[PDB]
Amino acid sequence: LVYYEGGAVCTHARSLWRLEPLRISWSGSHLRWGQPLRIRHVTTGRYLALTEDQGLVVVDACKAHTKATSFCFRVSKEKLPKRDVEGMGPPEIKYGESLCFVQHVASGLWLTYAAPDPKALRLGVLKKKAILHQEGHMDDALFLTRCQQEESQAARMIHSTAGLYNQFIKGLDSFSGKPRGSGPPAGPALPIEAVILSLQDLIGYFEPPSEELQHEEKQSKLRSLRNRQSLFQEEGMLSLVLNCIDRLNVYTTAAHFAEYAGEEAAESWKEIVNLLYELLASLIRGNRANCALFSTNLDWVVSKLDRLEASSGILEVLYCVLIESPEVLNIIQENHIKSIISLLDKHGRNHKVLDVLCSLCVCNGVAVRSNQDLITENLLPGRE
Amino acid sequence: ACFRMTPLYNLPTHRACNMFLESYKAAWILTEDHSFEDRMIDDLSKAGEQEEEEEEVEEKKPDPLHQLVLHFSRTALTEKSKLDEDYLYMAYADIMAKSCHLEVEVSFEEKEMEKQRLLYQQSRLHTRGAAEMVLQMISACKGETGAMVSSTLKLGISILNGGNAEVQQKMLDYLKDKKEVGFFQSIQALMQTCSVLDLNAFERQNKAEGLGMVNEDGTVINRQNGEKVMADDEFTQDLFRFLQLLCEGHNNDFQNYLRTQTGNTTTINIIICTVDYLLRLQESISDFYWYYSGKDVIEEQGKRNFSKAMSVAKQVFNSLTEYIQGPCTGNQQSLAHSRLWDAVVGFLHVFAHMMMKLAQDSSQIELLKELLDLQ
Amino acid sequence: GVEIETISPGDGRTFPKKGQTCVVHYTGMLQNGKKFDSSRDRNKPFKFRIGKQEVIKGFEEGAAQMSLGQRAKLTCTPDVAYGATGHPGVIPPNATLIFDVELLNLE
Amino acid sequence: MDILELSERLDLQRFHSHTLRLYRAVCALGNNRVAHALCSHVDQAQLLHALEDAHLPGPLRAGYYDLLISIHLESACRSRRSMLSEYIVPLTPETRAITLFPPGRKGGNARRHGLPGVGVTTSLRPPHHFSPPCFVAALPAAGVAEAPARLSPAIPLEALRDKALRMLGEAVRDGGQHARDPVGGSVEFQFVPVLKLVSTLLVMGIFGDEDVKQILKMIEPEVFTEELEEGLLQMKLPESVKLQMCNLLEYFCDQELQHRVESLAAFAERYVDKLQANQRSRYALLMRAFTMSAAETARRTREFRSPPQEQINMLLHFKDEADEEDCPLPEDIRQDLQDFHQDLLAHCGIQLEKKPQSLQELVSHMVVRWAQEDYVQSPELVRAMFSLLHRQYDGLGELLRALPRAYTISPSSVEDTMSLLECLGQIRSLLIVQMGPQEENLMIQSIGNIMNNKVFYQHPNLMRALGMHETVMEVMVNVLGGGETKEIRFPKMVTSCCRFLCYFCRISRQNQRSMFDHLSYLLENSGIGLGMQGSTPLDVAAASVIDNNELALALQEQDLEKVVSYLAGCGLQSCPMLLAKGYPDIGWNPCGGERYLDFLRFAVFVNGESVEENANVVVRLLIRKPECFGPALRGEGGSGLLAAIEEAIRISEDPARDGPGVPPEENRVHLGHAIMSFYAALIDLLGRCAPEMHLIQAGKGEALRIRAILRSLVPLDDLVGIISLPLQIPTLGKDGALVQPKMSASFVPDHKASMVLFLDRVYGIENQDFLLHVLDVGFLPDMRAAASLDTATFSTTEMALALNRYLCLAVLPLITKCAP
Repeated sequence: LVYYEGGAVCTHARSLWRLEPLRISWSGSHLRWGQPLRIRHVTTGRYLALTEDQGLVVVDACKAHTKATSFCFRVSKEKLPKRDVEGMGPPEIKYGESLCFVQHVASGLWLTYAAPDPKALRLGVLKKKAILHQEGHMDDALFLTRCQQEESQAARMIHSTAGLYNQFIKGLDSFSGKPRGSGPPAGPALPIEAVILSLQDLIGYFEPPSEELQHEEKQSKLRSLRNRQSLFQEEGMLSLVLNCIDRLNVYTTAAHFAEYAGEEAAESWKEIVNLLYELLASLIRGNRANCALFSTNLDWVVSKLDRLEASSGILEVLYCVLIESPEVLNIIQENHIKSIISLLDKHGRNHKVLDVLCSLCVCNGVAVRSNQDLITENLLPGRE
Repeated sequence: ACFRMTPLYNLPTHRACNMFLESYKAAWILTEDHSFEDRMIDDLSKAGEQEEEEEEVEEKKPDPLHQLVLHFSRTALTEKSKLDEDYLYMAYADIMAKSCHLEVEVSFEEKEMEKQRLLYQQSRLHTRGAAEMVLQMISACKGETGAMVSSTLKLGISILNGGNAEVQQKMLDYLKDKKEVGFFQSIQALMQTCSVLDLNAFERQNKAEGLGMVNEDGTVINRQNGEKVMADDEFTQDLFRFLQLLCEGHNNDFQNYLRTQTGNTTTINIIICTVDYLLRLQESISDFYWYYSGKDVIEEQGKRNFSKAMSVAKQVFNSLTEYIQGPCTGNQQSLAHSRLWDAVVGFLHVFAHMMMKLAQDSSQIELLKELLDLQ
Repeated sequence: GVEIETISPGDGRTFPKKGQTCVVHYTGMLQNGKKFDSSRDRNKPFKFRIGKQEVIKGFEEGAAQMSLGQRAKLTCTPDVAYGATGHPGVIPPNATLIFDVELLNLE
Repeated sequence: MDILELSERLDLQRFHSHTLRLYRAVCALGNNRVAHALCSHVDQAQLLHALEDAHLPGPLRAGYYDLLISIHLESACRSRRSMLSEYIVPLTPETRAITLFPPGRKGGNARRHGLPGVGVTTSLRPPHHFSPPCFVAALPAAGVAEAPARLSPAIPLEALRDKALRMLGEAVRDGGQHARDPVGGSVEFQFVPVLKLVSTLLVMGIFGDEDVKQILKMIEPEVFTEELEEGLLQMKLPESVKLQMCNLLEYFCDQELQHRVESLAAFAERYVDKLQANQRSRYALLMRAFTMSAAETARRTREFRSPPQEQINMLLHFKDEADEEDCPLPEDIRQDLQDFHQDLLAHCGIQLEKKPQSLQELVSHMVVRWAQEDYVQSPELVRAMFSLLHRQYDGLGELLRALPRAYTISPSSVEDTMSLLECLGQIRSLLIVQMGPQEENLMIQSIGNIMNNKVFYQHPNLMRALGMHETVMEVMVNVLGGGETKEIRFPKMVTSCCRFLCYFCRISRQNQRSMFDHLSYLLENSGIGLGMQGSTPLDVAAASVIDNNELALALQEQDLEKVVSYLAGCGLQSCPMLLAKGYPDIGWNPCGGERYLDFLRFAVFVNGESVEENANVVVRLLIRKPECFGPALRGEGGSGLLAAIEEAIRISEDPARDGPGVPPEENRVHLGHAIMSFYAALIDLLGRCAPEMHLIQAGKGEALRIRAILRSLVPLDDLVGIISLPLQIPTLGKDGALVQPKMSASFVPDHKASMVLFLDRVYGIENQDFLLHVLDVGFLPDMRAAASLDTATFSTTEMALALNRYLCLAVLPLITKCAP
């Protein structure tokens, strides 16, 4: 369902609609008034249309029959598709100006918000559903504004990203039970190489800028990193990767993973579980929002510290949240502290563990005495 | 209470010393003036006695004054949600600002001396990136008014006195290659926050001075606490003065930049927004006449509110004049397609009745002559 | 409820009773030999007033038992020490204590 | 293994360095309880030996130095550092001895500058507190959050400062040797840890006068000669230690500023005494001037009929010499003042060869030299040096920014001020720590100590100068911001702070304007505090408004509309805490409403007269939103006020719907009474919003309109019925005991007083027939009731006294008005 939503909702990738024309050649030609063209949602891979049961709604690209999907941008509500030109032609529609009314070329109906405002809109956030009205109101004028290329590239990436990992998740839970034994795998072969290559591309895409850069341009790279990471979390893949770890982590070893996914994926098990942890760290690196989201499920990472397949990655993942979120420290209990202390006993003298402990004592200049006393109560008198 | 009020010698020594100190600072220390700003800039501008090796490479390591600008540039280019107040930036920006001007038939042969010395003093600053540092700080204040942005605008004016050609060149080039939107977003936000005349607040102030409040440890007679009308009168003045100095000298290139920014992703028409503010000032000055239209004479605080509102209106008109001189055809069309005419007719209506009312007596000869120069 | 053992004989005839402050250079240690406390690191004798139970009762009773100027060894069980509660962050709960008590002087 | 082996075992060195970082972290920010525990693991002997161990590695050496500072010095240094920003100068003979320059013979204008940090400083600074580290002591019987807070572990400071001076001398001479084996492995590791210790001891004031002399000789010998060994400034040091050098100099510059302020206080002490004596003699001459004068004596006695604030201003007003005629001071006193101004500006170096010959010239020369020698890459170091440079040039500006915090106190109350400064020390130290019950008890005790300190009333100006109202405001802001979505944890100290702020406003008008600048912030923060019961922050807002006309009544219309929107929400939804206690569900909150209405009552009614500007605005805001009045008088579906008062009586008198039905809670909400008090407050608020009588006869259009508006909203007949509504009369029975009702659950005379005020201000009594009409229906039974209950038993009862106040405040003047 499409709405007229305000705030920072529409400055994200969810509000990106592609003006795809019906013309094979010169599809990038400058738009005249009322040129028939489809509308596409890049982040979901679906096309805007009007159907029978629920009206003007976005529909799958496999059912874009060019009748309910085509639309025309008309100058006014007055009753007005010319020939395609082998070039740009006349530049008429401007970015940020040259107001257009979008009307269905087939049904002849105009865009308009749903007039009733229910009790949800009485006090809550003001968002109004769009309905393809027969005649339309007066304030149904629409503006067209530019969008940045790098985020548009991310927008095209985010759909394929969802497709590959969602299909991977669907492949994964297919062998949740049903051990292979000595026969073939549960179903179709998993996209191990495709996923691994995607992981490398995303980790490099989310690599923080190098320290030795000049102070001026580096800040702009920080802004780019924050923006891209914010969009990826806002599109929900921070939860998706958590599902990937949750699905894989219930198997003790690679040989145990071979019993379910097959022997071919046993070798790649260590690599995929590590690279997911680094990708998760890259996603949460330097982000107030992403680090703050792990306060709710803080015990998730803490419960997995004893696993031997990936200790450095998970410890660094834990480190990122603590060094940015002051409120996460308030959630830390006695059990977590003893578990982290147990990491020293079960993994040797790793100096990063002490870094985690140092982060626990103080958040951004404010002391947390509820955790300082627990740390010195459980660690110092032992003398071991 | 006055006749029964206890003499000075009966006060305790500690109590008497307490208000003695605040009177001493208010009457002897605040009144004292110390001229050290120029000597500071002179000291910081000498990259001397380190050239004993005279290396060929000549990387031109910054002199101490340049290090200030570079440090203030990085603290403004760093990414923060809110830009905080730095007392050090307050002091050094004010020192830099008031280390520039240093200022009856004087002849033009010695008149050009002060100008070329002032140009030297501004060159001492803008040759070290101070123009871009000011641009960054304005784009970094995010539209939040305060003493920081006021000191920044003060420095920008002091470095832009007389319409420096190369300073406007550097500022325009830095905007053209950076292509940042936040600068004009801030300019629009600050200008929209500029206060106008308020009848309700003026009436409240009139009741307050009618009551005439006093403190406990002694008494202040007709206390001069901050007026709630035109509190930012000087800030509204020097904001438009800074805008005027940016277009002064018929810089047609920058004049078209204000109307539209081709390089920028989005365009904010400063000229149209300026007209809108002038319209708001027009309404406030109209109703402040209409308050006194029924009355006969203008009181002391009333004429002071005229004087400061009119001085702001004068600065606005001078800035508008600089926007269109040259002539700038783009601005001329923008003014034509704006709501300027409504402000023009409303001001003419005001001017008629001010001149007729104020000419009935010799007590408002000033407020008439400052009226006359405004139209 | 404590066990003492003299290390170096001193007076052997005078006992610390109520009315005079007890001054020692003690050295407490853990059950496993992990030294945690002493006074000679601080380079100052430790003075405490016998009677008002400001110090632990095992130390009090041991000092009361042993004579003046006689270097001694004490042993405080957790039943006469901090025990289950334990000193916070210093002594683990239910720990046996060993003391290299040197009652150097009274007053 | 030997500790020195870690210079090769890099694997162990990094881990143990991080271990020392953790040891600093656990004891960081005044966790003195843990700091005492760490004394067992690392002792005094180890730390002192580790300072002198020259072969220790870099990170380990710095970690041990910073650990020593954290365990023993950081808490005291921090609190003392905060105390250095204020200058409370007592009036003592040692204060009197303070001079701008030492007694010398160089020149009449000024002499050579005295050595910084050398001399006596009488400025009040709390003494440090230390508890010796002991572990053999018995476990305290007191539990957590009740036992006193632990102090910092003790350590010999005279020994520490002598070791520091010796070690620093060793480092300086080794610096001049140009040795290829620096201590710790580098120049930075050789000089940074020791200079941190020196800076901390200097801040704490451990060093003596001779110790300061030795330090000045070490930093710069020839300039600091009072009347190779090369100073620190010629050692071409790296960037990191240059920061510590600046930190040393901003302490010496602070000492110079404090010396100046103390000199001003001493001069003020002398000058007030001689000026008072001259003013006394002049007053005596004025007493005999009437023989040789006439009516023009008003100009001479204008001083003694004018308050001293502008008396001293006139007396001091002779600086520019164009005003000597007005000033009556003799030329000897005038010379005294202008002379002290001359050497004061000479001390600041205004006006009056490579040798700097002073700290002011030396710092500026050094900082400029550092900047021009190389491109400094540390931004913090850049900001540090230019802070020093600005302070050296702007000698008068820093004094002008230090005088508002300056204050003078009586010698007989120094220990009381010393105590309140100690109490404020914990208050400041608790804003950097997460809120806990243990800290809550400590701050509550600190606030109570502020209450019990008599200086808190004696010198409100000093109490304002310290800015306690700020700190107590943010310590609330931490609580309100913390968990504002779920619940405001620890309300016990929240009500203690609110009670303090409310008690703070009533001290003086200036204390009220200090709170006056913080209403819209506080009212905004009061959006979620409604669940909490007691001294809500709304009462603080009201306390900043009560009994003040010019100042307190400048509330913005945005503030008023946002408060009434809160009232609309409270009149639209039930109280969540009421619902949580099992109370029956009614669609509006009376306690929250009545709480807003008493605030709006104070917002519009001051000194017995209504406020014209506030009255119409607030009435317009209520009349836009009919839900504000409650279920009654909503329009359609809004029953009459007589129906609302009747149903409130039945709800209050009949249990199982008046409360939880399961004051025992000491604030036990009774719904019927709360509804009834809401309507009483609404009528009281409208009565206080009524246009004034003197304005009515002027024929003002809006005054007449507003009066007609209130008359149309509230009919007079229902008010007459409410007056005619009976009371619950205490009786004599049940073994003769005092049979009395429950005040917060029964009908009270206060609500009737709220009816009377609306009557005498909005409708009014103009004719005999309607006068006697109300008199025989509602007033006569009540006035008889008060006299009947006035007996040997019931006259002292709470109901009888309620009738006494109720009649004498509102009822009796109305009949006294309508006597003709």
